[PDB]
Amino acid sequence: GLPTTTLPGSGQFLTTDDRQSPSALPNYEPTPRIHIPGKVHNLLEIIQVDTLIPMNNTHTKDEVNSYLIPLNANRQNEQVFGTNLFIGDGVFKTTLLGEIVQYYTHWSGSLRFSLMYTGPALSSAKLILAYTPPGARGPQDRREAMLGTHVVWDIGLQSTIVMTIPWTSGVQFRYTDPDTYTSAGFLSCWYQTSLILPPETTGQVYLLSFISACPDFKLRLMKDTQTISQTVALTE
Amino acid sequence: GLPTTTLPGSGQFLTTDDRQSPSALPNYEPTPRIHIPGKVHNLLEIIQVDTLIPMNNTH
Amino acid sequence: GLPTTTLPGSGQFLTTDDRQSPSALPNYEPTPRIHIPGKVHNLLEIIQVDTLIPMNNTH
Amino acid sequence: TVASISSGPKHTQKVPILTANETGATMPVLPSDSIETRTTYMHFNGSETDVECFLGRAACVHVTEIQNKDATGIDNHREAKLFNDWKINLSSLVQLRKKLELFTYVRFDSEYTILATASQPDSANYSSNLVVQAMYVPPGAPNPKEWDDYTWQSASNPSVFFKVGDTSRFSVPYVGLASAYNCFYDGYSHDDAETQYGITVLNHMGSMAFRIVNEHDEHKTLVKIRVYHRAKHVEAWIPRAPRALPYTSIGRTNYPKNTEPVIKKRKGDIKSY
Amino acid sequence: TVASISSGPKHTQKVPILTANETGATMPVLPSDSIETRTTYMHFNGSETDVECFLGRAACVHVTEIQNKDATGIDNHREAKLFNDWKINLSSLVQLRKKLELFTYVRFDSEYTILATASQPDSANYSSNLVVQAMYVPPGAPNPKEWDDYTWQSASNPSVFFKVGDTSRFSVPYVGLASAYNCFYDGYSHDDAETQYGITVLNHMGSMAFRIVNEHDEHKTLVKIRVYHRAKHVEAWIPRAPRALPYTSIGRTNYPKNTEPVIKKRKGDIKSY
Amino acid sequence: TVASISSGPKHTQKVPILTANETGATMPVLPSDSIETRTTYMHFNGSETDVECFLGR
Amino acid sequence: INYYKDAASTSSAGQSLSMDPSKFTEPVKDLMLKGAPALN
Amino acid sequence: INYYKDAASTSSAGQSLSMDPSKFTEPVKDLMLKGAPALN
Amino acid sequence: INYYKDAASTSSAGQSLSMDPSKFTEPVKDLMLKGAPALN
Amino acid sequence: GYSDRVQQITLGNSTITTQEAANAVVCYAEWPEYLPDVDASDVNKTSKPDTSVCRFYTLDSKTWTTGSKGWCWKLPDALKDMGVFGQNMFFHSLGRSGYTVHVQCNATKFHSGCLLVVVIPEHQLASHEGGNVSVKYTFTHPGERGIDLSSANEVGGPVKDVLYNMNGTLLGNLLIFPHQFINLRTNNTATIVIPYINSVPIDSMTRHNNVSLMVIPIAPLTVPTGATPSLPITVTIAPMCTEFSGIRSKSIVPQ
Ligand SMILES: Cc1cc(CCCCCOc2ccc(C3=NCCO3)cc2Cl)on1
Ligand SMILES: Cc1cc(CCCCCOc2ccc(C3=NCCO3)cc2Cl)on1
Repeated sequence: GLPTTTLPGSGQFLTTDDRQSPSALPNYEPTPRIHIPGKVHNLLEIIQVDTLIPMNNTHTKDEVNSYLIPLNANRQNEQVFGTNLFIGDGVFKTTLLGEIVQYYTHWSGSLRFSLMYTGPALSSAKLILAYTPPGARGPQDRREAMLGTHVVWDIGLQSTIVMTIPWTSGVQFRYTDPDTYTSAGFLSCWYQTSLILPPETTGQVYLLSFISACPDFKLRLMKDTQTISQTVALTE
Repeated sequence: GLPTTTLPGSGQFLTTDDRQSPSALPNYEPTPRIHIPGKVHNLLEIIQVDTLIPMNNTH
Repeated sequence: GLPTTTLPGSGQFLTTDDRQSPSALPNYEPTPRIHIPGKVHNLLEIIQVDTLIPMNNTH
Repeated sequence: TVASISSGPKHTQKVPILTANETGATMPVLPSDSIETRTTYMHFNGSETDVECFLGRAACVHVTEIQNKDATGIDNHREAKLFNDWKINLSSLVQLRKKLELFTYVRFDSEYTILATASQPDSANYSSNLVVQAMYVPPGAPNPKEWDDYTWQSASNPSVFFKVGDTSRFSVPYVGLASAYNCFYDGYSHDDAETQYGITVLNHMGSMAFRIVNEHDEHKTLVKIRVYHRAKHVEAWIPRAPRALPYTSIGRTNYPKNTEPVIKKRKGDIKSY
Repeated sequence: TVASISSGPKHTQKVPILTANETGATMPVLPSDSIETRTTYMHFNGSETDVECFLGRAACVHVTEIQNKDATGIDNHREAKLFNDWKINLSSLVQLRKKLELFTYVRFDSEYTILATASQPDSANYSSNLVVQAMYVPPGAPNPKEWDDYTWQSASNPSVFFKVGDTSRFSVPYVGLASAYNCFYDGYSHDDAETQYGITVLNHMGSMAFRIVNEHDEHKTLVKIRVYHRAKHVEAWIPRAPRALPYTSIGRTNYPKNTEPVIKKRKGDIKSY
Repeated sequence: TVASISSGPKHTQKVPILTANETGATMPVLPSDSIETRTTYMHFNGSETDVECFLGR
Repeated sequence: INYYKDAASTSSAGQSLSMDPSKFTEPVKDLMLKGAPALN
Repeated sequence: INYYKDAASTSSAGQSLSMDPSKFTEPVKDLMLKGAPALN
Repeated sequence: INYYKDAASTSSAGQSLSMDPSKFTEPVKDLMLKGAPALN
Repeated sequence: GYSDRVQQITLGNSTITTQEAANAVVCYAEWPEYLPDVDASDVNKTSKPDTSVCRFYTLDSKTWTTGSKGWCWKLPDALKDMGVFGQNMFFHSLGRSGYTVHVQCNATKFHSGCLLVVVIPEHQLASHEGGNVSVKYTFTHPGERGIDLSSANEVGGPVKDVLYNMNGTLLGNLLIFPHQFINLRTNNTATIVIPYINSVPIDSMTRHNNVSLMVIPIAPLTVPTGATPSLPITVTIAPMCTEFSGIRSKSIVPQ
């Protein structure tokens, strides 16, 4: 008989501990694995695939239309859309990125925001996208917007433009649930010159917008998502 | 005295676990084995012998 | 199963003991350290800096 | 590892930021393709986002309850909660469910922890000490009828006996019939016109069934069982869109009617911040 | 190591005891610069004044309380102490606080011990055996509303279940967002005119939230939770003046008005012994 | 270990499927003696049918 | 590691991995080859 | 040290440290180079 | 022997045995020698 | 002078040419291949009709109009009646296959509109009834007709709400599945190569569909002034590396 002493914590059950256990089914042989395409190893692998952002959130019931950012022909100087960058809330929240970020407490890294244009091929347009780093207000006019991170996008044969929100930060991690100290800025978009439709054409054209994370990205300290809850256990 | 911590499951009895136990009969000597024809090792050995099927179940 | 005996003191919590514990946050990666001037290692380092004595205590 | 390299002004014919998303790719664009950057290192590995880590902590998968009371004159033990069960499943309760259904096929060993606590809602002199016996009745085995049937002998079926207030823990290898468990299944068990659809048809694995071993004392004792499940040795294939609407049933994808808009409406314009 | 060397009479032009304190230095003067000494050795290392040792013992950081009782008809579990919480912090109670605030920035892993004891202030037949469940709701997670919400499933959030009367112990890595925790912060969360100042703005880390897993017995049971915290792997920068006045609030430096003189007045003259 | 070997059409004078059960033997006939098979491996050892396992709980 | 002195006290045995059904499936005195006629 | 005989009884697995998003982010048949035109 | 995988779970650290008060006691720009005049 | 843009796919006795492609997607970066022995279980030799089943079948055409919500086809169902592919299907116990899907929609440089073409492995549909109502067989086996998401709820059928993918997930996140867009201004076809994806090496072709192909208008069709307000969309699909096993009597399936 070897002398032992038990410490504080004996008998506790910590849902996060990782130890060995007896197998209830001694000697059982599991089914062989066969090959299946698509294996995922890290959630970091999947948040780099871009998905659509319901940017046009202004509706009243969920609709395919809140994915469409409208553009008006012949407007000059004006603003196309605006949003803050609380990736865990608001427009971002239902996107795959938003949806995964919510399983973690802290995030750090660059984001990739792209816009794909869908107007007739014989039209043309020049837009400016601007990222405003924390510390200033959402820009109120392009002059204000153009003094921060921006890209003049020229609509052409190449249909999409990929803007990166480079990680601009004092503190090396921000909280995914919106927090002030930790806030990330604003994203706005304005006409640089203006949309022009060809003859025989009319109305609004739309941009689709996507979001995905750069390879830069870090997420840490897992927790429970506000995105799902329940009141009684389900049954069959 | 070596410091320990006990985990969840301590004291449980799992009918399928396989561990050592003290022998109640210390030092006892079992009867020698003699040879007996017919030893079975796997149930897989015996399910290969065919047996009759009551196919005509209608009684 | 290895035979053990527990000694007096089992289960006690001594605020001054120093042992290992399971991490509640398995696999979490702490923020990198950056350099900060001023690191203290011993209280003996700081009690050698002189400070003023309110000698005139009479107020 | 560098998180960003140093990059300076650019005036090229080589534009990495113009792409064609119609192709289905997400081109790997970085901050340094469109602003001037400085070197910085990652200092991070992505350890805690590994799927083994993501699915590897215990989650509550089931809460049931049984009572110890005089069975004298009870015509239906099962019905008096003289013992109970759970035709197993893990779609049961929804926190872990949303996590698993981020994948289509999943393969893992399970580690179960079972916590049992007792309640004595009406006048008792004391708290008795009950031993629970949880046995797994794999489909086909002869399921059990009274709280003290021959079934409980469990001569071939793994069973664990632990005390109420304590916890039991053991781990079961991946028992799936195929190479992975289907998180989803767009099929039937056969081509009948009225058979059920989904996966409650594929996830037929019997069910665990608990009881108290103790005979009855003078008062009644409620024992409530909580089963926790931790995946170990995880393998996951084919990521899918996360669950947006609430769940209604174990094993079907169905959402409730007149549900509410899941996308938050802006308080303001598209232009609003 | 010598604590003092041998030194004899001196009649020099080299005076180590005259200095200019206006410079900000504390010149390293020793007994042997001004009296005749003999050799003596230190016999000591300064082991127990290491900051790891100074901050490394468990200190009580929080006492809370929850009760097990029939929740039937309770409109606000949180309010009935059917469960509770503590938006974490460690300025809470003052013994450990004065110790930490001897430094400006501090970095360490935490080891928590949680002791839970039960009380039955009014007539009970017995003492029941309750299991506590403490879960950490990191800000953003969906905080919990009743004592038996889906929240308690805690499928992604670390939770520990232990018995009242026992102790639970586990250790959490340094979870700070920056490189160190700020013991002080002369800033705001943004440049608003009315936002709060100090560090309660920076030390936003959710909070742990306890409950009893047991349903109710016939009597009521008070369970009082004490959280102890031990720093391990300590790193401290920039020493500061010790706290002289009493504390009034978690996270602000504020002292109470009409406080009392903190320097003891002489009973006698400056000349008094 | 192969569970089935590959086997193709047969037109022989050597018929493994005709036997005389009166002898008391169970002749070891396989799928590949009477249909055309493809190779497949066992992936299994028969561990949990060992008598030690069968009587050991 | 055995902690105990007696052999009965050790854990379960380990798989025969013996397996030879012929004592049961082919106990015939003159060997039968599959493919050759059963009765000659 | 494993104390148990079966593989299911061992603790959690250890980090894939595999990580290759291209099956998801770039499943295109003809390779796309960043910087070259998307559609030629 | 660490029984646990993560570094936070290990016991207390071990004595700095670093000790250098000069950042606090003599942060002067031009070095002062004891015995030499303070102000020249 | 090779462009990402022009392409030719020849499979069997049938060829497709597109002069306005946008590359092609190969699901999960894997190309269809036959079933290796190491992965095999059924001992039966399989049948590989090759060129008689691995050719291009063009399903009947759809009409995109300004009110369209989107269409959904299931595989192998959509092909249950195409030539010898279909016969083989009803006649063997098990079968396995990959596909090349080519979705076609041309317009002019004055039109606008953008379709999402996506392949979802194991697309288990939801009942519009809620609760645990099932979706009857016939409803998930529309055949070449596919399911029309702008048709009305029917009884025993699935829900046809587009912002929810017919299963409780948001349209916006379908992009995690192999997919390609058809943006009239860029593109005129979409091509996806689908490797066989299942948790078993071979399965039944009638009780289980292993992918749904979905074409969904996202930016509404906008025709030039006084143009007819609609465009046809055509889907052509070719089984590739098909294998059938366990031949017999010929399945009889509901309805
Ligand atoms: C996905 C998914 C997850 C699951 C559940 C898998 C359950 C496997 C079998 O479960 C058990 C086997 C044995 C015991 C047991 N043996 C002795 C005591 O308990 C308990 C369980 Cl839950 O099914 N599909
Ligand atoms: C200075 C200073 C000290 C602190 C407190 C740091 C607290 C870190 C997070 O705390 C916890 C994390 C997890 C658990 C926990 N997981 C399972 C059970 O408890 C408990 C706590 Cl207090 O903040 N600033």
